[PDB]
Amino acid sequence: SKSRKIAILGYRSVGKSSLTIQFVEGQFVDSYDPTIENTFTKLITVNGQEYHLQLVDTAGQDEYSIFPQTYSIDINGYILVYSVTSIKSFEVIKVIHGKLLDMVGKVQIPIMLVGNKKDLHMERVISYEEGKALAESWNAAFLESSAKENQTAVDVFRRIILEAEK
Amino acid sequence: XXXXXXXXXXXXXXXXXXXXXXXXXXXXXXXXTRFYDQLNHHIFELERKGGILAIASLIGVEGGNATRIGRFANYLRNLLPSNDPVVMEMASKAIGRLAMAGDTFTAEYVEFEVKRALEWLGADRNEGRRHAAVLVLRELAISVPTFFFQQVQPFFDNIFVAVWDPKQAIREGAVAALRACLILTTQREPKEMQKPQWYRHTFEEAEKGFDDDRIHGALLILNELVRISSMEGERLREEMEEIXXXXXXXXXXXXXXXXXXXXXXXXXSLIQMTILNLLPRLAAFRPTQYLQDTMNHVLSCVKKEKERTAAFQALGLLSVAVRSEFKVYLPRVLDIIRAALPPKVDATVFTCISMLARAMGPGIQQDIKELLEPMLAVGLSPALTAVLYDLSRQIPQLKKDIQDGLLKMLSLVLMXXVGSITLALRTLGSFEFEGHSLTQFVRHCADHFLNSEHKEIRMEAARTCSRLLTPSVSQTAVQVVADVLSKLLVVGITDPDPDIRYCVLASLDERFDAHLAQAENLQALFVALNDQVFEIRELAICTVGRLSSMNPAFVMPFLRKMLIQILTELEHSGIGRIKEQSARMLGHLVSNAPRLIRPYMEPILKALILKLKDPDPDPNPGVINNVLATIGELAQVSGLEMRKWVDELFIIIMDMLQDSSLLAKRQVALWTLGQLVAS
Amino acid sequence: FYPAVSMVALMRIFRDQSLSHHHTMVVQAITFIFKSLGLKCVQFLPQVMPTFLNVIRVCDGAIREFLFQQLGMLVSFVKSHIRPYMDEIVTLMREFWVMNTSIQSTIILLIEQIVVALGGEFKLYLPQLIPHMLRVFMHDNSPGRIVSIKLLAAIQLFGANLDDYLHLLLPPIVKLFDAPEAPLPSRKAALETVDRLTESLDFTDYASRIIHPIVRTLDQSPELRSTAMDTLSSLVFQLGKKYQIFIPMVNKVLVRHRINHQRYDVLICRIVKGYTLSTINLQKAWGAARRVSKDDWLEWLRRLSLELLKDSSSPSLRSCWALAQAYNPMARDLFNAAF
Amino acid sequence: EFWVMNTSIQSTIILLIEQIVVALGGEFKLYLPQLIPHMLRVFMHDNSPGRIVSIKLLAAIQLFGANLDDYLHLLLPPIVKLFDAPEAPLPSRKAALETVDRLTESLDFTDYASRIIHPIVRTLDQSPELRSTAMDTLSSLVFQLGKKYQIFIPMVNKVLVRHRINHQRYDVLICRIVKGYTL
Ligand SMILES: Nc1nc2c(ncn2[C@@H]2O[C@H](COP(=O)(O)OP(=O)(O)OP(=O)(O)O)[C@@H](O)[C@H]2O)c(=O)[nH]1
Ligand SMILES: [Mg+2]
Repeated sequence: SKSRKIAILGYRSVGKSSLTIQFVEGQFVDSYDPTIENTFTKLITVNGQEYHLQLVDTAGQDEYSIFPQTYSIDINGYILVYSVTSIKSFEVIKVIHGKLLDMVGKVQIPIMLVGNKKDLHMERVISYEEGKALAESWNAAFLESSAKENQTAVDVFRRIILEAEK
Repeated sequence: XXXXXXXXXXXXXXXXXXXXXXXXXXXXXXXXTRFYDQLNHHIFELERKGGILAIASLIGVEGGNATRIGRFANYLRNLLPSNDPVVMEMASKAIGRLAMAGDTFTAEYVEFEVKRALEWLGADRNEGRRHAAVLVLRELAISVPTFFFQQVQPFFDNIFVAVWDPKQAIREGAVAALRACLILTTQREPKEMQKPQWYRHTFEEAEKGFDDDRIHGALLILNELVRISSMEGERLREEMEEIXXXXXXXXXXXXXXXXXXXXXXXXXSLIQMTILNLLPRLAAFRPTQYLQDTMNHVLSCVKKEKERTAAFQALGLLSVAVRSEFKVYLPRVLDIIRAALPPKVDATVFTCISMLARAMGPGIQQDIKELLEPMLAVGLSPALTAVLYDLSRQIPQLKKDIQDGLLKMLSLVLMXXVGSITLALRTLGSFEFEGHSLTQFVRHCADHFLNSEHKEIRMEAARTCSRLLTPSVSQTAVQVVADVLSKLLVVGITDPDPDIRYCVLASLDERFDAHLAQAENLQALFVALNDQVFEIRELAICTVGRLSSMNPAFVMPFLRKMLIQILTELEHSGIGRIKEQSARMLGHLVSNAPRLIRPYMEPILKALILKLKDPDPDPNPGVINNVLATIGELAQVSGLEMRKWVDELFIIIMDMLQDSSLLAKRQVALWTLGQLVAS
Repeated sequence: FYPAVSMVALMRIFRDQSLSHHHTMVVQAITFIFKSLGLKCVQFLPQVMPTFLNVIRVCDGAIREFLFQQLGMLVSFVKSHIRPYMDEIVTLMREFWVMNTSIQSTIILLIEQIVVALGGEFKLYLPQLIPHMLRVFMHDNSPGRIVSIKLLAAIQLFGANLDDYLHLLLPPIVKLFDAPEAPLPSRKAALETVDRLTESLDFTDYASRIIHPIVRTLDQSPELRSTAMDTLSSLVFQLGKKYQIFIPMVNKVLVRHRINHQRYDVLICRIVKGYTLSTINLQKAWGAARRVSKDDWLEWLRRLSLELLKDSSSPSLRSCWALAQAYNPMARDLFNAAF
Repeated sequence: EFWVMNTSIQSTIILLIEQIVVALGGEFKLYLPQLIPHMLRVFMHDNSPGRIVSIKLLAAIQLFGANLDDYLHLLLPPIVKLFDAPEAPLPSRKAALETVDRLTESLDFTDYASRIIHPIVRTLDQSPELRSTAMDTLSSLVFQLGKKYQIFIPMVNKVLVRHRINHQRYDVLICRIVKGYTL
């Protein structure tokens, strides 16, 4: 009966809480309130193995924010997030990974990268290709995602558990 | 700087490792971050042993802040899981030193290490996973007892998946984790509502598996439940190594242990070993028929080679555990020990002699006189001379009989190659002889001292000849003592290696100082007073300081000029290190030679106060500390003489106590404040 | 109640010695508190603000770029109510402006939020800042002159404030959109800036200052011909028949390179003719009372207090949890309130 | 005011000190302690090509004579730290040995027998290049100490036999001490 802790980091107003609450509960409308440590829990199975996820939905880190010490001591996963509707999110997410690697040393830590708000075609400015190449350059996985589809976010949290499996 | 300690670090990857680690601790104290992090990281990946030595050297020496505890944890999680041993042990030991960092992620950390460790004991993976997890659980239980005890319910429901798995190295480990947690249980259950569910669970699991691969594991668990359930007999075991809910079932485990012993004696030599640790332990729990089968099993195993060096310990611990019934087998057992000792492992023979003598009492004596001339024929072991100390002390009629031969042994070593001399000299000082003949030994120790290109004969000959001269009235002892001290003290000033120069001078006690008071000896000590090494100077100022009563005409002038040189160093050297060392030495000079200072109270005290008033001695904390420490001692000596200055100091000190920007260890400031007010 | 308690605990840290590590944490909380309160935040101002500004002067530059980001955040929620402390703020900004991309970015974003806060009131504090602004355009080592772009984007927002100081500030703007060397993006921003300023100032004095360089830009660089026309068009709109002098002179470049804007052509023709228009995590720390020594019970307490802070429905306590772990007396003191 | 850690000025200022000392003579002793903080800062760390700044300052210190009396305990340690340390470029190291030789002719060294002798002994072992130089320092130091040297004779002898070293000056004086009749 395995138990895994997962940290969703990123820039703010991207959709960390939007995804996290979609996976855990399954509702289109979500808390439009800036969160400080919104923890969650969920029961799911991945290839027969029982996994209790404990999801740390963190407060969104800006360009300068000194990186927390709760996350360098506990966690078997990081879902680093950007939103496809700004370049802002993408420059920020590069530096989060910067500081995160400065925080833990450089060990083979289970990461992925996530592009939220794919449903927004008409406000999109980042492409599938850039983030795929950035993910590939870190030795990390990629997905695009949508808080509007519980189906997609399910596939995300499955991916990170499979990365930490390795 | 960084590349220098990097060359040292990559050198520690290839005794040299631990030496370079001690240097790393000294360099971190002298203080940069990321260069040494990158250095550790790149020694980590390939070599791994050095990574652990460095990680362990920096935990606590820095004042390890949270950025260290974030990294070090994540390094040590990718040493253990998939490994090959030795590295494994030192990784979990380093988790031991780390999980008692002090930072408030200790609950978070230890919750994580333990939950992960118990997940490796929930599916038979790589038996290195088991090896790892269990070594982690053991070391966290010892180092961090609170947070480990917090996770006890899954723990006792997950080691009995994992003593039983088919392995030899796991068994010792998985019972060591159980040993640590059951030592936590001993200190808790007096206060909890009712008695626990645990001891029953332990005994019942051991019994389920007991009823080849499963015997050894069951017997190790019994070794534990017997350890906890009678805290008396283990003391006995530990004592020889230096040189109540089981009460319900104690016949079940007895019948179980002896039956399985004789009926797996010609199978394995593992299971035999754990039986030779139960029988002495269960004998001390409840003292006829069992004892004959016991001693027949044990004494048959002493002729056979594998178990012999354990069989002696069992034979010894049984001679305490049941004294009276053992007195039948002394004619049998002394033949065994006799046959063990005609000269050429043998240590345990000597421990059995100590217990055999200790336990039953002084009614062997003449038989042990027949044992003594054998024991001495072995030569000089560390074990032997330790036993002969124990034996002389406990059986007092053999006080003279021991030392008769033991000297004309030692004499035969030091009339008539190298590493033996060290232990011979250590013996010569370290237990009490009743011969005047020692006067020849001390004068022959002039040979060992002067020569010996080997460092260790010198450093030990020193530590001997100080100890032997304690008869320091009549005119033969006096000339000898004085003749030695000259040669002895010469080495203390002159010898090239600092360590001998320290040792010699430190050993020149208050016992001698009426010989140190002579002009010539004193001229030499003053040379020490301005040595190359700082620690030696600190020592010599104390020494000369003691003598300033004894022969004041020589001393007091020298000490005055020393005082002037000291105050000059304080005012006029711009270097911090020099001022720090200066004030520190002034501390000693004040406390030690009070008669000298009490006239020069005002000057000293002004010069000291004026350090505290300056704005730019903040780049070194130790100037301000050692200045305050001195004011403490200066206060002690003065007394009312230093009344008018107290208000000035009091403002200064209380201003330091609040707002620690002038960050003295408040320990020192509070101490001084206390001292002023006291004096 | 809740915001008031948190504010007092936070500010008790917010005084040198403990902040050596935990500045950032405190300020992140505060900013979240005010964000959450609305305009009822205003009551805490005189507690926070004097300490806050003194922190900036005292602290190390490791932090300092962050504090200004968050100061500008306080400014935005509070809006005009910050006016009493504005002197000190401007003194701080004036002290910590240097010719380095590092700080300048953030300080300029601060100005952006001050202007919108004070509105008409900013006009007073403007001249303390003009010496620095003119020093930015005059010389700047920024990659692609982006510092000066952001400052242009700030100047866009000054509106009627800029009235009394346009004669200072308009020349160096013009010197961007005329000079050949200047990288195209900066140059564009300067043209678009003059377009914004036209909607809320008068340009009748500076017809000759602006028009001749636009005319020059139309010739030299073909890339900005659309952009510059959209500046000029609006400038014409604002001038009205005062433009009648320039029509022919400008026309002689408009025919040269065959340039067509609806907006321009319309207005010229129009001038000449004359007619313009929550509990599952808590439950672990409640009855975990299987405890026996001092350390065992204290650690029950610690974990309980923090477990409370995470839950607590009030945002102004939630905020602190982050800090409450890293500094434990924050949890200690909020314990009762948290509970 | 105008002392800095730069070869540029230091050279000249040190030449100034050289001319002041000879000017004032006995009087310089008063003004010395205002300058010691700078002098110790020169030896402690110096970026000079081949440490020549510190050579010139050694060559200055050679001239202080009896002035240096009250401050030898300050100034003798960093001098010693040159002639012991492995890294130091040979010319500087030589000057420091020759400096202690000069100072012996116009100060007392009885306090600092142990400070000086042990490093000389060390230098005799490690580097063979300065064996003549260091012997000529030691010889003079022995001359100045007199029978106070009697302690050290054997200890030093054990390196003097090891590398087979012969100085008239040294051998003469040791034999002269043991028998007891100095000129
Ligand atoms: N329309 C639409 N909106 C989305 C989608 N994904 C996320 N969002 C919106 O993103 C907005 C901001 O995200 P939040 O979840 O509030 O903020 P956050 O990412 O948790 O970051 P913090 O504020 O730092 O906690 C929300 O108002 C969501 O409605 C999507 O697929 N479609
Ligand atoms: Mg959120």
